[PDB]
Amino acid sequence: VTYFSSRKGKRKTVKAVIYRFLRLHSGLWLRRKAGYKKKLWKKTAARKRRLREFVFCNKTQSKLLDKMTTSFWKRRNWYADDPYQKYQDRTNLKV
Amino acid sequence: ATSVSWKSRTKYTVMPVKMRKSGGRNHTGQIQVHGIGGGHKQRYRMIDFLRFRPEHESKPGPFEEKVIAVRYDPCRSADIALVAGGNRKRWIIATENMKAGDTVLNSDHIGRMAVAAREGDAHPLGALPVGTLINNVESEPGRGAQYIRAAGTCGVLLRKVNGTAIIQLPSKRQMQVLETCIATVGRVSNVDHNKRVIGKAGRNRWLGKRPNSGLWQRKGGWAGRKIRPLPPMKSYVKLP
Amino acid sequence: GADRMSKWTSKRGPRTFCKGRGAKGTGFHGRDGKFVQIKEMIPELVVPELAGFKLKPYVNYRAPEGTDTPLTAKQLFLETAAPAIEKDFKAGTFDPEHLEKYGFEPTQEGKLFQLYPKNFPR
Amino acid sequence: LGHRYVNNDKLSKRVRKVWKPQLFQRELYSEILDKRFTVTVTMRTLDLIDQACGFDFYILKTPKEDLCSKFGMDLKRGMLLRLARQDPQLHPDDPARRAAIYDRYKAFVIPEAEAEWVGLTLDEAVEKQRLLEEKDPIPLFKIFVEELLGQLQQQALSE
Amino acid sequence: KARGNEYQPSNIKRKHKHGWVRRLRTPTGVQVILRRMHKGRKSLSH
Amino acid sequence: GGGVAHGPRGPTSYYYMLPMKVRVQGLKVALTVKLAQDDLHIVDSLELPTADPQYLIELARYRRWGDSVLLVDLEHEDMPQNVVAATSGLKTFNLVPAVGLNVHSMLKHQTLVLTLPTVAFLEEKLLWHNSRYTPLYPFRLPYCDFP
RNA sequence: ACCAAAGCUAGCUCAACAUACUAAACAAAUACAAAAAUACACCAAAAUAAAAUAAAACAUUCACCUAACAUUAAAGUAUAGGAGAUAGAAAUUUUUAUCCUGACGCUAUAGAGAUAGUACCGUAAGGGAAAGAUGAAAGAAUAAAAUAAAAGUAAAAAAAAGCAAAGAUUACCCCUUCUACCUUUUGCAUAAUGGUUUAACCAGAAAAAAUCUAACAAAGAGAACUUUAGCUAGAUACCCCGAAACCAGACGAGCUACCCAUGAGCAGUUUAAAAGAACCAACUCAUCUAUGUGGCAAAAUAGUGAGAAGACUUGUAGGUAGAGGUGAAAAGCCUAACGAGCCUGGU
RNA sequence: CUAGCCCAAUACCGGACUAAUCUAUUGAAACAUAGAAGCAAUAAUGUUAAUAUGAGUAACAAGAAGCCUUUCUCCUCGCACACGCUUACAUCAGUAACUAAUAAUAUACUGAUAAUUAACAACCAAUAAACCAAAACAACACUAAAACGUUUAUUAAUUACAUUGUUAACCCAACACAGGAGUGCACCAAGGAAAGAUUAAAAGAAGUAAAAGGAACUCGGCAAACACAAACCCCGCCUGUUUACCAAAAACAUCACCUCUAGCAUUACUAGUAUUAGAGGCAAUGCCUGCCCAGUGACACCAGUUUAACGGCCGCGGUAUUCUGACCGUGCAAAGGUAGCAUAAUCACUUGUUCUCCAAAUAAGGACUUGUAUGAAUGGCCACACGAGGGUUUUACUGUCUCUUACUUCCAAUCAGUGAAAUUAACCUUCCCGUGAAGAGGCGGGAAUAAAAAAAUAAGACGAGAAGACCCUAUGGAGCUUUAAUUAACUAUUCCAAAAGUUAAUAACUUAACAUGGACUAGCAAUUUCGGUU
Ligand SMILES: Nc1nc2c(ncn2[C@@H]2O[C@H](COP(=O)(O)O)[C@@H](O)[C@H]2O)c(=O)[nH]1
Ligand SMILES: *C(=O)[C@H](CCSC)NC=O
Ligand SMILES: [Mg+2]
Ligand SMILES: [Mg+2]
Ligand SMILES: [Mg+2]
Ligand SMILES: [Mg+2]
Ligand SMILES: [Mg+2]
Ligand SMILES: [Mg+2]
Ligand SMILES: [Mg+2]
Ligand SMILES: [Mg+2]
Ligand SMILES: [Mg+2]
Ligand SMILES: [Mg+2]
Ligand SMILES: [Mg+2]
Ligand SMILES: [Mg+2]
Ligand SMILES: [Mg+2]
Ligand SMILES: [Mg+2]
Ligand SMILES: [Mg+2]
Ligand SMILES: [Mg+2]
Ligand SMILES: [Mg+2]
Ligand SMILES: [Mg+2]
Ligand SMILES: [Mg+2]
Ligand SMILES: [Mg+2]
Ligand SMILES: [Mg+2]
Ligand SMILES: [Mg+2]
Ligand SMILES: [Mg+2]
Ligand SMILES: [Mg+2]
Ligand SMILES: [Mg+2]
Ligand SMILES: [Mg+2]
Ligand SMILES: [Mg+2]
Ligand SMILES: [Mg+2]
Ligand SMILES: [Mg+2]
Ligand SMILES: [Mg+2]
Ligand SMILES: [Mg+2]
Ligand SMILES: [Mg+2]
Ligand SMILES: [Mg+2]
Ligand SMILES: [Mg+2]
Ligand SMILES: [Mg+2]
Ligand SMILES: [Mg+2]
Ligand SMILES: [Mg+2]
Ligand SMILES: [Mg+2]
Ligand SMILES: [Mg+2]
Ligand SMILES: [Mg+2]
Ligand SMILES: [Mg+2]
Ligand SMILES: [Mg+2]
Ligand SMILES: [Mg+2]
Ligand SMILES: [Mg+2]
Ligand SMILES: [Mg+2]
Ligand SMILES: [Mg+2]
Ligand SMILES: [Mg+2]
Ligand SMILES: [Mg+2]
Ligand SMILES: [Mg+2]
Ligand SMILES: [Mg+2]
Ligand SMILES: [Mg+2]
Ligand SMILES: [Mg+2]
Ligand SMILES: [Mg+2]
Ligand SMILES: [Mg+2]
Ligand SMILES: [Mg+2]
Ligand SMILES: [Mg+2]
Ligand SMILES: [Mg+2]
Ligand SMILES: [Mg+2]
Ligand SMILES: [Mg+2]
Ligand SMILES: [Mg+2]
Ligand SMILES: [Mg+2]
Ligand SMILES: [Mg+2]
Ligand SMILES: [Mg+2]
Ligand SMILES: [Mg+2]
Ligand SMILES: [Mg+2]
Ligand SMILES: [Mg+2]
Ligand SMILES: [Mg+2]
Ligand SMILES: [Mg+2]
Ligand SMILES: [Mg+2]
Ligand SMILES: [Mg+2]
Ligand SMILES: [Mg+2]
Ligand SMILES: [Mg+2]
Ligand SMILES: [Mg+2]
Ligand SMILES: [Mg+2]
Ligand SMILES: [Mg+2]
Ligand SMILES: [Mg+2]
Ligand SMILES: [Mg+2]
Ligand SMILES: [Mg+2]
Ligand SMILES: [Mg+2]
Ligand SMILES: [Mg+2]
Ligand SMILES: [Mg+2]
Ligand SMILES: [Mg+2]
Ligand SMILES: [Mg+2]
Ligand SMILES: [Mg+2]
Ligand SMILES: [Mg+2]
Ligand SMILES: [Mg+2]
Ligand SMILES: [Mg+2]
Ligand SMILES: [Mg+2]
Ligand SMILES: [Mg+2]
Ligand SMILES: [Mg+2]
Ligand SMILES: [Mg+2]
Ligand SMILES: [Mg+2]
Ligand SMILES: [Mg+2]
Ligand SMILES: [Mg+2]
Ligand SMILES: [Mg+2]
Ligand SMILES: [Mg+2]
Ligand SMILES: [Mg+2]
Ligand SMILES: [Mg+2]
Ligand SMILES: [Mg+2]
Ligand SMILES: [Mg+2]
Ligand SMILES: [Mg+2]
Ligand SMILES: [Mg+2]
Ligand SMILES: [Mg+2]
Ligand SMILES: [Mg+2]
Ligand SMILES: [Mg+2]
Ligand SMILES: [Mg+2]
Ligand SMILES: [Mg+2]
Ligand SMILES: [Mg+2]
Ligand SMILES: [Mg+2]
Ligand SMILES: [Mg+2]
Ligand SMILES: [Mg+2]
Ligand SMILES: [Mg+2]
Ligand SMILES: [Mg+2]
Ligand SMILES: [Mg+2]
Ligand SMILES: [Mg+2]
Ligand SMILES: [Mg+2]
Ligand SMILES: [Mg+2]
Ligand SMILES: [Mg+2]
Repeated sequence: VTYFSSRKGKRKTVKAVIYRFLRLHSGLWLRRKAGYKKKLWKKTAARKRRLREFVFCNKTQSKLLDKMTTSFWKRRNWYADDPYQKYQDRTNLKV
Repeated sequence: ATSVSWKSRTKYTVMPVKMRKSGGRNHTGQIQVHGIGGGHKQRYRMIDFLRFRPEHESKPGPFEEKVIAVRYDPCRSADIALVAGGNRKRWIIATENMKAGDTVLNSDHIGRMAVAAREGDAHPLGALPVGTLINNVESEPGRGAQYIRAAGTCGVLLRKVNGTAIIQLPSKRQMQVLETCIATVGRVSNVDHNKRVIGKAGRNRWLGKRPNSGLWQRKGGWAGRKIRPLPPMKSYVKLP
Repeated sequence: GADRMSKWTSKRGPRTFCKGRGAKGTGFHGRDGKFVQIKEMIPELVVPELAGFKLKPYVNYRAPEGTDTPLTAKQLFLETAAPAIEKDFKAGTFDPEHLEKYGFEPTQEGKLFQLYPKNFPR
Repeated sequence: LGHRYVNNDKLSKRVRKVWKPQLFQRELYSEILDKRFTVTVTMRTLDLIDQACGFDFYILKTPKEDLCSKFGMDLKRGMLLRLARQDPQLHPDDPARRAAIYDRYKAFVIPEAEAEWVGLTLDEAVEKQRLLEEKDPIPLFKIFVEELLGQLQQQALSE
Repeated sequence: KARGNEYQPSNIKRKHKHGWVRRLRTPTGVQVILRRMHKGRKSLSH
Repeated sequence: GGGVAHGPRGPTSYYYMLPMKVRVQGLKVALTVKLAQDDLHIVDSLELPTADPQYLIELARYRRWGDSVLLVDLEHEDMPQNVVAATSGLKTFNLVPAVGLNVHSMLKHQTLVLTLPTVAFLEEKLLWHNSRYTPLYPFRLPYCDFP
């Protein structure tokens, strides 16, 4: 991670995390299961469904991705016909 | 710094000129040829290799010169001979039996009858018999005897076809040239030059040969008895 | 090591290094190796006659000085040529093409002591 | 002068490469200057000449930034000066041929005040300006004589 | 054998190797003189 | 003779801007404490009989204003020459226009003196931020009700 | 009581403005071997930056890296990437004239290296210092006053026993008790490291997310953004020294390796011999031993040895320069450290 | 129990205070509230400066007397020039201190004043022609073929005195350094002084002499000696060269013999031309160099040829009573190690066995010899001469030794002057046993114990010196080699395109010098790397 750039002096972001991850506005990160396209003839339908299912990240990985991304990717996006707009918020979280 | 050559002498002279040796160093100063340097001080005796060279252009006919002395030359392995004709003398490469007080002929005339080949005589290849031993042969008419000069070495005339003479060099290679190329008859002096025995490692230093390197090098594929066929005949005639 | 700050004179070199000390040349080298000195190259000191010269190296202390008036080209012209040219123009014979009568020199290469090339040392 | 990837693969080695043009020693004839120059030209030069339909046409049309040749700029300057001066030394025995040659290049006629400054570099231009402005210092005698004449004329007219 | 005396003085070699003319006859020696002038050396050459 | 390990590095600019409402509230608090501590005096037109600074000195000593006095006028060019010449020779008596009022100077000077137009101007300038919008563009640009 | 200690100045540093930018001196001599008045010429040259580093390796890649477009945003966005490390725009937006310029910069181990690029060290490129303190008056030195405070000594050497001290004691020791300190370790009195001592210098630095405090609050921010209590401001944080190395450009063959010119030496004896013969001087090498080992010497002395008309020693001058030169190959020598010189820069 | 301020600590984490500076406001016998930092040193073989220990220790010097610079006692590198240093040279004066490693005073410090005078040396003609015939007492010759010159013709300002180097005790080595230094003269007619003054301990260095023995010492006869001789092997033919600074050799080179590569011109080779010139191997000479092109190279662009090219030259079993195997069976190879020598400088077994040498030998020499790992130009066998090469004998000789001793000089000790170095946490710095980070002056249990010098010996302080060079680790290097992985530039091939062109009624064909783009085969080479547990 480049904490201080050379041109603008700003903090940069890694593009791998934005290529293979998705941040919901509530702080959660969404990802794909590793190996969901490799050797599908060798795996059971239940395992294939487990691989095709999306998954969340835990607190340490989420904080790592927040450190590796800038503030532009932590904004509120109002997309037209966004499937994850219902998941952008959190409800009934009694902490 | 770049050095200048010692060969800055345009006027031909019979007196020996001093020459500056250089051991393998090019004009830059770096070694180009290894094993050269530190010989005996030598002078240079300018040799006239264009044998048929008349004094004045008014009489371009054949001419006869007289041998004054056959002397030793440290620059080449052969012996030199001073020949005088008219108002000038010149150094030539003496033949095997050329002694003081001989007459040498220099001719450029070719006739239907072959001439009797003596030793000091120099006729074009088209006028010599078919089995004549020759030396100081030429490549082009008037170019100069670049070929056979070494002591004892001599080539042989093989045949003359279509006004072109074929000779055979000491390397057993055939050389085709025009028949108007002048050539001296006989063998070059000092026929016993190959039989000389360097008595010690100091005679090589006298001659100016530095010792070989001490690095041991393993032989490669180049080594071994390569029985290669004789290369084709080297022709110098320009066929249009 | 050797010294670099000291001056490089003729005393500090080999026998083949003989550099002059600043004197001017007085001739050339002849035939048999000797030096031929030319009498035209040696400076001829032109000394005047100081017999009846009533002037001393010092002046009277009570003698007054003068205000500094450095002599200029305009002042010299006004002193040597302005009266002559003025009289000539008043008489009506002024010739702008010929100015040699007033002291002007067209080309310096004619006379002995020229001013721009400075042929004379002193 | 640049770099290249061997085997045309990015992940392979990077190697410095110098691409050079194919030079040719050709003889080109000019109509305005009437001389055959043995010049080292390229196939692109010959193609530009054939496209401009003439050596002089190509020289007069392609500017300095497209010529990139001091010799080409000198040729252009020479032919421009010749066109601006109407040089009779082109064909002293053929005035009709000279006029016919000068007519077909009428589109590039530049006056003399600018025809002698096109094929010059900065150093050459400064040298030319110095040679033009090189004037010997006039003696102060002349200036003082002029001043005195002015004062005398003033005193003569004020009476 | 014994070292330390590697400097044998000779004015000809000195002035021919590190002289003013030797420095000025090459573009690199001119750069040497320019560097010494920029530093302000009292002696630019031998 | 070596370098410094960390040391000071180049010209350092200690620059930051407090929020505008925070600065306005600071001005308000300065005025309020100056009034509540009996150290604020309202005058009229800031007129003086003479240009004698000793006159102002004796007047402040008689009125028990204190050692330091800051007189705030409405405008700069509208200042009377009498008070101008009286304050140009004094140190503890400082004359400032209305746009030059600041918390630092108000705390430095023991007594504050305000004219009636200056009081009106300060009130109008300070009360505007209590019911204003956030600047869409800088207030130097044309707004609907703002100059 | 000596040694000593303390000054406040010389001057520097960072910016602003600015004429618009190679200061002054240039009588003569100065690119002959610089400072040498004076003879028929030659003069000039360009061809990409590399690597040290990061990718915890290293092969594609690795911002700045001696090339102008500045500022507010877009935006660290699109994009480019062993799609890894990292790199990174643009379209489009904002920027009101002059003075108000000095210092919460240093005070002689600091601030420029500087009293100076000078002494000095190197053949050269190059490296590069330290050193000042009275007073109004020293044209007031039978000269006057403040500290007499570091380590080191003197005044004044020591008396059984012991990490040197503490508990104490009428009493210095005598009695009793405690295995120096940092660092590194499972564990050090450890006989594991470091330090004679004194003085002066010498080593934690960044605000993404967070906590605290405060302003305003569905809105906050003095323009561009963030917002389902949020927005703005402030305060809280991340050292020093050290390689062998790598690359680029200069400077080095006055030592040494080898060559090119130009010179010089070899006396006596045996030999038809100047025979790469023999004995042995000058001379040149350095076999063995003993001294020396911070020495006379960063390679020497003494004795003893080998060659000694030659492939011999040696003077002067020139050439070959490091991705190289040279080498009767010892991976030798190339200015006292050469499996590849030294200096500068990258750093 | 009596009072309280009411419970230990390494890495990391949290908090409250706070020394000294600067700034904004207080204060004015030196402070308070805030804001800032070049904000705090018992520790980096830390940097600079000064001080101690070692230590007044190591080390350093001037021949004698005298009437004071005159005579005696000794050793003999002196004079000049070239190169180099620049005044250090000369006269007078002073030296408390600075230079002499100490004084006296002075060529070496200080100040003033003077000096090196050209005949010697430096700078000191070109353009053409006649000119082959060495220097070495040069008469005349040898081979390695050899620097050094006149004359003739055309122009060479023409006229005293030009300019420059002239000292020295000196240069290069940090030094007033036992070192390094070219040339011509002589070996003294010129240069100098080994001892500052005493005593005569040890140990150390140098020398001389030594009864009887004469290598018995020792790895070795190293060193020394009244000796300074004769032989035998190994390795190199020989002279010679090499790791400046631990190896001079058996290493390299070498004459000779063999291989390859080249038919040719204006800067090497070469002003040469195959009896020549380069790239190499091995080593004079003598006898020889046996078989193999299977693999890898090189020519041949495929076959095919090449080993004095890189390199290789065999198993298993039985056989002539009892030991071997002339012989045979079978199998693989490209050939299956030939001649020679052989326990060697040749893996181990090995101190192989045997004879000579000695009283005794793992030493030396001669023989036997599969050396299953010798071997024939990466050369094999003998031989002359040679070698500071490595071993072995015979006398001679001797302090090497049995077995040391005596005396001198330098050292040494005292006196006088001057005066360093590594080292050092602080020491008020014993022995034994035990314990303990596993070897104690410091701990435990006991013994010993007035305090300080001076001279000796080195058992310990795991003594000093050099951030172990051996070993390992590092995703640290560098040199070298390639059958490591990616492949540049350059040099040699070849091909295509480009360019120039030529033939015929769209086709075929050639490239002197350069020379551009893209491919191919090789040299020269470039970048990088060498998984981990053990
Ligand atoms: N890893 C670890 N090291 C410890 C711990 N306690 C002490 N140490 C280590 O032990 C050493 C100090 O020993 P202590 O002071 O604990 O006796 C240090 O190296 C310290 O880091 C622990 O709990 N964990
Ligand atoms: C071996 O024990 C070692 C020898 C190293 S020399 C190559 N000695 C000391 O470390
Ligand atoms: Mg020859
Ligand atoms: Mg000959
Ligand atoms: Mg050979
Ligand atoms: Mg060899
Ligand atoms: Mg110097
Ligand atoms: Mg001289
Ligand atoms: Mg001299
Ligand atoms: Mg004269
Ligand atoms: Mg030196
Ligand atoms: Mg500093
Ligand atoms: Mg890396
Ligand atoms: Mg790292
Ligand atoms: Mg590595
Ligand atoms: Mg690395
Ligand atoms: Mg880079
Ligand atoms: Mg891609
Ligand atoms: Mg990776
Ligand atoms: Mg300073
Ligand atoms: Mg300094
Ligand atoms: Mg004290
Ligand atoms: Mg006690
Ligand atoms: Mg341990
Ligand atoms: Mg221990
Ligand atoms: Mg310790
Ligand atoms: Mg350790
Ligand atoms: Mg430590
Ligand atoms: Mg220590
Ligand atoms: Mg933040
Ligand atoms: Mg690299
Ligand atoms: Mg030399
Ligand atoms: Mg002799
Ligand atoms: Mg001899
Ligand atoms: Mg000796
Ligand atoms: Mg002896
Ligand atoms: Mg001797
Ligand atoms: Mg001898
Ligand atoms: Mg001998
Ligand atoms: Mg040289
Ligand atoms: Mg390399
Ligand atoms: Mg090399
Ligand atoms: Mg070797
Ligand atoms: Mg080796
Ligand atoms: Mg060196
Ligand atoms: Mg308790
Ligand atoms: Mg606790
Ligand atoms: Mg404070
Ligand atoms: Mg600090
Ligand atoms: Mg301290
Ligand atoms: Mg140490
Ligand atoms: Mg120490
Ligand atoms: Mg310290
Ligand atoms: Mg002392
Ligand atoms: Mg003493
Ligand atoms: Mg002692
Ligand atoms: Mg002593
Ligand atoms: Mg000197
Ligand atoms: Mg003294
Ligand atoms: Mg003196
Ligand atoms: Mg003299
Ligand atoms: Mg004595
Ligand atoms: Mg003496
Ligand atoms: Mg003495
Ligand atoms: Mg003794
Ligand atoms: Mg003795
Ligand atoms: Mg004796
Ligand atoms: Mg005896
Ligand atoms: Mg014995
Ligand atoms: Mg014994
Ligand atoms: Mg001996
Ligand atoms: Mg003997
Ligand atoms: Mg004997
Ligand atoms: Mg030998
Ligand atoms: Mg022989
Ligand atoms: Mg040699
Ligand atoms: Mg050695
Ligand atoms: Mg040697
Ligand atoms: Mg030796
Ligand atoms: Mg030897
Ligand atoms: Mg050999
Ligand atoms: Mg033979
Ligand atoms: Mg061999
Ligand atoms: Mg042989
Ligand atoms: Mg064979
Ligand atoms: Mg084959
Ligand atoms: Mg085959
Ligand atoms: Mg035998
Ligand atoms: Mg064996
Ligand atoms: Mg024995
Ligand atoms: Mg074998
Ligand atoms: Mg063998
Ligand atoms: Mg072989
Ligand atoms: Mg021998
Ligand atoms: Mg020898
Ligand atoms: Mg030997
Ligand atoms: Mg005795
Ligand atoms: Mg004690
Ligand atoms: Mg313990
Ligand atoms: Mg331990
Ligand atoms: Mg014990
Ligand atoms: Mg005890
Ligand atoms: Mg005890
Ligand atoms: Mg007991
Ligand atoms: Mg001891
Ligand atoms: Mg001792
Ligand atoms: Mg101890
Ligand atoms: Mg020990
Ligand atoms: Mg030790
Ligand atoms: Mg270590
Ligand atoms: Mg070691
Ligand atoms: Mg090792
Ligand atoms: Mg690792
Ligand atoms: Mg690396
Ligand atoms: Mg490969
Ligand atoms: Mg790379
Ligand atoms: Mg490598
Ligand atoms: Mg490994
Ligand atoms: Mg391992
Ligand atoms: Mg193991």
